Amino acid sequence: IKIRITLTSTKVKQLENVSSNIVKNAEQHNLVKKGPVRLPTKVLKISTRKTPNGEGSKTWETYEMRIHKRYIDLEAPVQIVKRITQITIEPGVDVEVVVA
Amino acid sequence: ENVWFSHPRRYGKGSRQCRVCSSHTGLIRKYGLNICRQCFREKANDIGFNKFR
Amino acid sequence: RKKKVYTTPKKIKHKHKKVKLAVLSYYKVDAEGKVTKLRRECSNPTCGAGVFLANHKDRLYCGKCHSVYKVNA
Amino acid sequence: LISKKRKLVADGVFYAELNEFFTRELAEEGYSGVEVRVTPTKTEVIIRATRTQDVLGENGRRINELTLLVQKRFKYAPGTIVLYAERVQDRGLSAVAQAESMKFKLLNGLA
Amino acid sequence: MLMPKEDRNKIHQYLFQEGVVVAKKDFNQAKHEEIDTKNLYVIKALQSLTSKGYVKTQFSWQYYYYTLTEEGVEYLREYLNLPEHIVPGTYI
RNA sequence: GACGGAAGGGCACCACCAGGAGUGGAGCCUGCGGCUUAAUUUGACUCAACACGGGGAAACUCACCAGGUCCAGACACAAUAAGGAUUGACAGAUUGAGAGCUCUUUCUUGAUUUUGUGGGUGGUGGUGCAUGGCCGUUCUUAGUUGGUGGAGUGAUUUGUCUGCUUAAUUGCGAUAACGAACGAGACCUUAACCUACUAAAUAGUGGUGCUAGCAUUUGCUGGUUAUCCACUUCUUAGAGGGACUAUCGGUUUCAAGCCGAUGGAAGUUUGAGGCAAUAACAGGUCUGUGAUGCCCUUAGACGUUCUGGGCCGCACGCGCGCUACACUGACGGAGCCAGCGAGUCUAACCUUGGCCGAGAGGUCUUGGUAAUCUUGUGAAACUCCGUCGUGCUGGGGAUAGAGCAUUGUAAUUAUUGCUCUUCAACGAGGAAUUCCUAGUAAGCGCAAGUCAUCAGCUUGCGUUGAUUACGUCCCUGCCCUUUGUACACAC
Repeated sequence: IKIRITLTSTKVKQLENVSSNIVKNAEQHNLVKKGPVRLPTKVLKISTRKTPNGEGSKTWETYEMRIHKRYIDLEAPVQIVKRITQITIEPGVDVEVVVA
Repeated sequence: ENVWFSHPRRYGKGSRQCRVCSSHTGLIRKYGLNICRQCFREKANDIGFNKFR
Repeated sequence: RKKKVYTTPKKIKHKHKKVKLAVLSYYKVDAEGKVTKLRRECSNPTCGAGVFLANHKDRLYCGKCHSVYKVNA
Repeated sequence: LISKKRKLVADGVFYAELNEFFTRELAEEGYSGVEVRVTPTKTEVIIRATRTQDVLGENGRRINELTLLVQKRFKYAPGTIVLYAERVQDRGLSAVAQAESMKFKLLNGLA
Repeated sequence: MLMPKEDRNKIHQYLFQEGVVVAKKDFNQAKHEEIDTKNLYVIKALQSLTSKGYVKTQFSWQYYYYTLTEEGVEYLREYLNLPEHIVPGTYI
């Protein structure tokens, strides 16, 4: 009943195939929807000195994390959303569903 | 006695400690990961913090 | 450090190691009859008359209540 | 509830904590690797290990203790956290397992 | 040490009920969850139990994980005088 | 092999050549040396220490200096030892101390218990002239090593090299070498082209009713969110395709290559990075840790803590730095810009609002787990009109004082932000030295890091944006070859 399924993972291929198979399931089961809305890749930059001590040249490195976010809105029945939650589940992608 | 720890530690590096080696100095607090910098260097390879640039 | 004389006086003040004294706590002697009570105890409702009242000098103090007790019995 | 960035950073730090625990104690039980399966109200964690029959314990007691530790730590209902143990072919494809093997060999006293 | 038998038995009964004791290496706080006794007393008692040899210790980022032993659970059981197969900490 | 004030060849704006910005000179925030007491805790001292220990520290961080407890001998035994230990309790003398650790004394759960016998725990006590790991450096150059074969008695040598190009033992090629490996290159992220393929009530493009204004006459701005549509031309993910010197002209046993004309996106690998071979330094690191070999405390300990301080102390010398030494100005009023990035669940961040005010200050939820909100981040120099005009002066902002409040229960050796003030050195700085070939030197700023409070620092991003260079081995460095050597911890 007016729910939103979003995916906030960092495994890009798992996210891609999850979105693909979810789209295929929705189209083959004839549920009208708009395409997966895709958010800008959020980059987390954390800069750290290499040396544990204070010595050496003032060298630096930047550890980076990437985040890809997708979301789709579903208006689908209770039994079918139970089916979608319990099946077509693919690990590696942190997928959560809220309402409105 | 009840005055063993009277002096507060609600701010400063008295509170902030590393979650791996209990470091107080060099504690990078960002994103709420609460580990020291060298521990972050060591554990980035295994956690999934990967160097590209 | 390795060069320290600690000019403050020697303070070897190890507490008493329970010097073995004689027996104590004589209330009263009532031979061949009903036994009475002495050494006035606490009357606090939570106590069951087990608190040795702090009869120091014209002043008492309770044991069950660890913080506040102002009486003069 | 809380922010997704902090959420996945805690995911990483919990992964690091569990990997450190496993490599600290399950090492002599031939521990090689772990992967976390996230499911609604379920946390499946997989372990491909070399000495599976001796890491298992007599009737799953050690696996029960590993489970119920994190269960009581994060107030999980029993069964919600579940860890599975398998054995992978070609045990030489495990740098950590070989590391712990010759690590024990040194404390044994081999050349 | 001088540490109450009440919370000594409290720690022992938690040991029996769960089979593992979690203790963050955060002493000098004296406020454990669900227990009003000193957490440093709790940790010292559990560590003494380990030294006398009935429970194994792990640090794991200063978190004092503990785990009962084949003889440790038996010793606690025999102290508590519980019927056979009543409620072991590693049951399922 | 090393070195040569030995030769040849090939390279480098951590080198120069023509320059630009500079610093060194002034003030003032930072670190080191020296000076000081009880201390001003230590690491390191050319590149490769000196805004570096992510060290922007008020009372932990605090490793140092004054004072104040328990001793945690975890684990068993010899001796007091329920005719009862052991810590622990209310008051004046003592101590900031309402911590009996003691002086006039009255005890509630209580055999873990006092010395030693053995052994343990902690340590930001050392040792990096014991380590691991992480670095930095050798080394931003291209070098390194087997198998087999050849050479020499042997250490070893060839392979791994004449000549040409490249950034490159990159290759062409010659050839007692053939066959392999690593490094390099390949490799991956970032930025630059598509008006094309799948997708955007977290926004618009294009049409109407609510529309209001300029206005009446035929155009522009926006809001009206179950108020009706096609798409992404502006915020985006992807087999995505594409620069491989593509085509052509010149030089080269015209082989590899180099210099020129261009639609095409760039024709110096299209740029900027990560990772980066073999060997080594006695280079940093025991101050990142319940990591250690060897010495230190084992009980008036260096073991965890409390109140004050201290690392900010200043006669002096140095090191990135910010503002400067005025007219391209200083100040005053009007017109507008994006990006890296962060932001509150068992706690309270970023703060959108009405208001009381010169400013800084003071309220309840509406906004936000974050393409929706903070944030068109309306930022800074920047464009138009204005005052002053060469006086150390309206330039320069600092050394003094007076005030107003969020921080911290605690500012004080101004923490901080505003108003008045002060008007100090400084008139572009000697010898001497740092960055630089494109959106880059530089000038302006913004977000994050350490944030209770505090950036003049760092990590990145964005705006405005230049003449300079297409060469060299002259100074300083790198590699290779030849060569000399009485060097070999190696000039």
